[PDB]
Amino acid sequence: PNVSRTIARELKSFLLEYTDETGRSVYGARIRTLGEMNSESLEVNYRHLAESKAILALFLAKCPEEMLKIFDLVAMEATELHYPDYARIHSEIHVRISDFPTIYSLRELRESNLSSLVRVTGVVTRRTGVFPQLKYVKFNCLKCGSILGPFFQDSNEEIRISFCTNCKSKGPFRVNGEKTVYRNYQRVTLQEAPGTVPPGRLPRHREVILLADLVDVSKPGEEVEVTGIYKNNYDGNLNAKNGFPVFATIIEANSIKRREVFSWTEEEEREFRKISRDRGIIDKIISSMAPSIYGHRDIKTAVACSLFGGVPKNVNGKHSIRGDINVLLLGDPGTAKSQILKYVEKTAHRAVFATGQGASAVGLTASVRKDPITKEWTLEGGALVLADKGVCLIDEFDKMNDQDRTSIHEAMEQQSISISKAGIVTTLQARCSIIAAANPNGGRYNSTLPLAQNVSLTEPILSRFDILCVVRDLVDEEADERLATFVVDSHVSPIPQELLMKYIHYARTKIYPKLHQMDMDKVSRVYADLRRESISTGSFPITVRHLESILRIAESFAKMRLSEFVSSYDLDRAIKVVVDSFVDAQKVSVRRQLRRSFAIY
Amino acid sequence: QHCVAEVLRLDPQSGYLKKLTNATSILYNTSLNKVMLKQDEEVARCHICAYIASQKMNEKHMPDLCYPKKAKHLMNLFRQSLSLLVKKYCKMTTEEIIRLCNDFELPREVAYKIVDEYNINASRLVCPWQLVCGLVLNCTFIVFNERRRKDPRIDHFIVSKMCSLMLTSKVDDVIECVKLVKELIIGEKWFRDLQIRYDDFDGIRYDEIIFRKLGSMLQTTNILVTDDQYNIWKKRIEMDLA
Amino acid sequence: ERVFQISFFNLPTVHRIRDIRSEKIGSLLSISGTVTRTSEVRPELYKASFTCDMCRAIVDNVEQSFKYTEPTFCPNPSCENRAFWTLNVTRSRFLDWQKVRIQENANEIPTGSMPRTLDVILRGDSVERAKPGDRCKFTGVEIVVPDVTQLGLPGVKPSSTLDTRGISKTRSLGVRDLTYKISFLACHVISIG
Amino acid sequence: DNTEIIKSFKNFILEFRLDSQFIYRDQLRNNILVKNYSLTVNMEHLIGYNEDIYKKLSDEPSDIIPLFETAITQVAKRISILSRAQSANSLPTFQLILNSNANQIPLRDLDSEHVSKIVRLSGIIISTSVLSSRATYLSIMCRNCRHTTSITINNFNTVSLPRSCNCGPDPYIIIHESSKFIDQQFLKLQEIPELVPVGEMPRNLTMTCDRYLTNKVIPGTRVTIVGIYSIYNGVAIRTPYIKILGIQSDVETSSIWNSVTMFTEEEEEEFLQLSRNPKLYEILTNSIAPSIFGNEDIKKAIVCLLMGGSKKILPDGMRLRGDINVLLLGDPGTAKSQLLKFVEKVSPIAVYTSGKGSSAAGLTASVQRDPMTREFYLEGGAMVLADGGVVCIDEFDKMRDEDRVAIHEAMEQQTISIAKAGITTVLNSRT
Ligand SMILES: Nc1ncnc2c1ncn2[C@@H]1O[C@H](COP(=O)(O)OP(=O)(O)O)[C@@H](O)[C@H]1O
Ligand SMILES: Nc1ncnc2c1ncn2[C@@H]1O[C@H](COP(=O)(O)OP(=O)(O)O)[C@@H](O)[C@H]1O
Ligand SMILES: [Zn+2]
Ligand SMILES: [Zn+2]
Ligand SMILES: [Zn+2]
Repeated sequence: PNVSRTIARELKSFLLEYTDETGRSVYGARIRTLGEMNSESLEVNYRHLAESKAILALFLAKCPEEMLKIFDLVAMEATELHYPDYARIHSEIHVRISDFPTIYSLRELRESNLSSLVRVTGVVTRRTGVFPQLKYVKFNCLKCGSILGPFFQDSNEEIRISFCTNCKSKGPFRVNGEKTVYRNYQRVTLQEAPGTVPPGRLPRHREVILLADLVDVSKPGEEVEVTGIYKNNYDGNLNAKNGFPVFATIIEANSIKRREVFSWTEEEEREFRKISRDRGIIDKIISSMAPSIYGHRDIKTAVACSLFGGVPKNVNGKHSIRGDINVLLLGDPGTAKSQILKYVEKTAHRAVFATGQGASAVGLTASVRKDPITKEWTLEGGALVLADKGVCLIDEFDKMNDQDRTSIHEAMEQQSISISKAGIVTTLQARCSIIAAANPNGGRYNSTLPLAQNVSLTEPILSRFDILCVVRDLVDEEADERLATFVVDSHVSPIPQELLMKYIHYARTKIYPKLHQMDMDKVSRVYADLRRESISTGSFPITVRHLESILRIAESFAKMRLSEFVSSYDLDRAIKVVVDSFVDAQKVSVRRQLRRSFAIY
Repeated sequence: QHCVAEVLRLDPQSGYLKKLTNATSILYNTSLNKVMLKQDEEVARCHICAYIASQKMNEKHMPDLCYPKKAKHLMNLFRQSLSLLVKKYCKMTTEEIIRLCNDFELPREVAYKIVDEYNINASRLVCPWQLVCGLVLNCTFIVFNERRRKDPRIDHFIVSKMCSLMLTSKVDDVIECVKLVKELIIGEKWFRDLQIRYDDFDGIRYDEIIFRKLGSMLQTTNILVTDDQYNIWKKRIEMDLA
Repeated sequence: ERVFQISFFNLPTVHRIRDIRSEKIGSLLSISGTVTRTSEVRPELYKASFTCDMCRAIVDNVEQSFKYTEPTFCPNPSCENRAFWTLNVTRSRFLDWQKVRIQENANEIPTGSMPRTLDVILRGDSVERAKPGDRCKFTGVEIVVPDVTQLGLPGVKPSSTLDTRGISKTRSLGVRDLTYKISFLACHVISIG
Repeated sequence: DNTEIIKSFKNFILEFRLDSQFIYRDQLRNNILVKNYSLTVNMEHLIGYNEDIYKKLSDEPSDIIPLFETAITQVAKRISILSRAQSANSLPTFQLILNSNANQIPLRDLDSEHVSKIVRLSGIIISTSVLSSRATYLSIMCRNCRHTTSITINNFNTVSLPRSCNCGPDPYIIIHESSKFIDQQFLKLQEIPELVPVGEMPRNLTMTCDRYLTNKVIPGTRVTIVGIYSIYNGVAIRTPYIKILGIQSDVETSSIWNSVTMFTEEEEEEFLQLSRNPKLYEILTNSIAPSIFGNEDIKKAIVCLLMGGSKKILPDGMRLRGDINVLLLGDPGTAKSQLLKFVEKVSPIAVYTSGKGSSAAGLTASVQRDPMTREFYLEGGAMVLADGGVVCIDEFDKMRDEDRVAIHEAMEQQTISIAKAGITTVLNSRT
């Protein structure tokens, strides 16, 4: 229809003198921000102009791929009027829509709805490529050493020319890829939400195309709402169609979202410092660490020391000291063991939830792995590798073979991996914090034997663990009175974890608290005292490993408090943690150590 | 919008431009709206649209708007849906000699002046190639004096190009084609304007030739060379160690 | 603005897949079986326009079941070659489509036997009444479709070829091989069991 | 124009100086002696000297580069003739090599914009495929006309053979004995695994190089490179890649057994001063472990170990192990691990491993086959990567029998042998 004159003038009048509340020309802000940010897109809420007039939407529905025409050029006109030379820089502008009420599933699509506005739901998976494709074409002719003029490209065909400006010759033509201009084209898979598939039925799938410089705005495992158009695909080679002559379908999406980038602001570090320097945040940190279970505080504190990490240093590039902290839990499966580690995955930064065989993200190692797309060799690494600065979780540590154990051994030993396979030799940075778990032999821990004797683990990687916490059956009545009540209530002071993770993000970057050698020979005094007192009544000794680990814990608590340097009355906390970690890790013979080593309390 | 303006402002190669762009936009919109006008390569979908846009608004100029097989087809479909001197007594047109003058990339005012000369004095002719060739050669010599002066090689190259374009091996005839037209066109006011503009006056400046011919010895015959020449030449041997 | 569907249900007789022969072609016949798969809804070619390759003359007719390739008649017959044509997408009508895979039922199987299966196709608004992993009672007609999977098999193979006797002086033989399977169609289905 | 640019560029060659000394002039003079026909260039040096080339080379690099090539050729011709007149026919174009440190941009942040411009980035290397060749100057004869011609290609290692010099189409045969060619290779790249999303696999990209920019890199060597986002061949789509125009690599990543053997002269004086000092042994014993206590007896052995010993070859082939073998034995603490951790830092070319072989690290020759053509190639080994070097081990207790046999034989002859189905090997350990 040639109603384009009235349509254009009326939609431009809408764009210009739109007013909804307080005479608010909302789109002026949109356009001026577009000009400021050199943006290639602008959005228009469907609801308000639909309310004003609906035959706009009627003519859009009849042919929206044609309705786009007046809108893009009107956007260009508005952009030029307020931003001269924007036409010189940005060749063309695309548009976006929002607030469309019609709802279609991924299986509800019917022929009566195609070639009209379509709004779907699903999850983006199997993202592939940000490939370029043409939008302006010029050529390199052979019969004449000249070129072609600019030419916009349609949405559904290639281009090929047989004439020439000099003459009517169909000379060989080639595109000048070295001078043309391109845009963004993507192929994206889209699948229905498994959380609402009705009983018995299966979830269908589709395919999606993403354009308008909006590529790489999605990641697998996200709920999306793409609103756009719908049509078929005449991709040639269609004369070999057996059965009935039926064609596929593909969507062209305009609007994209991710609902259904953490950073610190000035007031946010102001409050961080305000609370850090005020009266021992540590008690509240342990209170708000993980409310998943009421549980117990000792391993919460151990893992709290694990979170923040310490401070690495070297004596002039030699004799390195590990800054990050390690942990290792163990106990009967009857209690919570695989809960708080997943909570830590959810709460921390650049954390990973890997596992052994079965229901695992990666095999905890690095290998020359294939890719489904065009056979792409890649060097993936275990969850340890991804968290070279961060932490890496594990559960069911016992369930490993030789090589997947030697890998974690190498990690905790030299903070570096090595590969000597497939014509490639390399090392990486494996300075990750480790968390793990395991299952004691027989369920119960067998209180009447030492650790290595009880569990069949090996010592060389067992040594690295500054903390080896353990619990057993808690048989008292109060255990029931608390745990059963809490669990049943699950179906009947602490600070937000968002603020906690933003705090750790703020802490790992700025503060590197020092420690002055003021009264620090007490370290040597107490170390020698307890190193003799170990032989006095026990079998196994205590080594300078624990000394260095207590120093790491001291600096970790310095970071935790966010104080300028070490505080004397927190070395007490660190020493007590290591002491009472060693207490439970021995035979009943250690019962004398209970009374003897309490002076350093 | 970029390509639309590119093609619309290709017509030269007040309200006209604005009304024409609006007409082209809405005409293309109407042609693409229905499913009745398909199999149409955009490669050339902004030519007769522009023709009918010119036809519509107020005024229409037949020439240089269609400037082919499918042109008429689309028009109907849309309008229903809605040597070189021995040759004797040769003929010429505007664009033939415009091309011959435009192979040098000379401006359009000079070409228009030559065309006016032709259409005024092409009645008693024997061979228009001679007059047009002389005209364009004496335009080149007058406008390109600077680069010819700084590079005496041009003289031979230009003469070879205009000897090969007219398919001849002898050149004294070209020399005649230059001097005769110089004799004929020697006293016209527009020629005067061109002379004062491009300051050839036989290839030498006015302020020098007056003293050259008046009978003085202060006339600057530049057997010597300018100071800046020496200043810029010194650099060549400054780096002679390499 | 008018497209129709029909169905016939509550037939008296039931035929298993093994109880179907070559004398029930194009004949209404009730079957019952099982489902093991579904397929993708893809709008099918009910009607579709074309255009002359030398003008805008549109034809809004369609050759629907098979032989979906070429119409002939042109409104302005003045054409050097009126044999072939062009196509169009918008001046057309479409209707839903769906494919499933039907399967034998356990309570009616013979000895030394696999659940012999075959493919059945749906149409129209009756779609969405299929279901994986269930027994159903189909009803329709014995549609058949081309295939080549049956090559390399014994016996002689039929082959089509246009005649060249009676008219003369006019692979040049244009020989097309024909060998067909026996699929099925469904006007109406119900969930049995 | 183009000649104003070519002159503004050629002035940069001979009329540029810093630290009161010519740099590129004498660099070219030395290169011509080396017979290199190339150079090195820093684009930071060009911003201050002249701004008439930076803002236009940024956006039209392919358009401006060949001009610089020809300018370099002209300078080369002048200096060649002048040098021949000074002391004591075929001078092809010189490749231009440059680098930069302005910034780095990751593959993730790329887009379909700034295509054909110049960009900077980082990554890791994988592929060393093949020395695929291209043509630069090849001669032609027509089969019927016997009409000789010639063709030369410049940078795109655009036009095809002539379609007509009756002879018909395709009238040309290609000579080889009088042609010329260069080498190139298809190189890959992929982002740093530590800076990636938690879930998805990484993405790689392909590149190409030319005569003297080849063979510079071996996989694993982290490199930063700068190139042009060029294109060649859904509905209508062309593949993206990058063309190399400048490569910088770490001086020496993971130890290369082909290391430096010609030291400078300025160090020799202090080397000999330390040699002639009578306190050498005490200095070494004091400094081999500055942050460590006691065990002077133990530390007094590492100095003997590192310097190897008496290599002695007899006319029977029974060589004596030039080096020595050591074994700590101790309880936790006592620095039994810290010394081993440190020793790699000091050692020039040596490897460190745990017991049983580390993650994807065969303690000895773990040979397998080729991903392409399924052929036999020796893969590697912790006992041969460090050929002519020391090896550090921990947790010597938990060995596999097969793993221990080979290392146990190395500890006495230092020559492993593998004689599996098809491959027969004598690969020297010497460690
Ligand atoms: N104190 C508790 N409060 C709530 N749930 C608990 C508690 N202790 C155990 N559970 C439940 O019991 C399960 C114990 O599993 P777990 O022993 O961690 O398995 P695995 O040993 O294989 O990791 C957890 O998934 C958790 O939901
Ligand atoms: N003899 C020593 N001198 C100085 N520091 C030591 C010594 N022994 C151990 N340490 C310290 O104790 C920690 C453990 O070192 P080491 O004994 O080498 O490993 P392990 O304790 O596993 O045997 C290291 O951080 C190291 O700094
Ligand atoms: Zn041509
Ligand atoms: Zn016709
Ligand atoms: Zn020939």
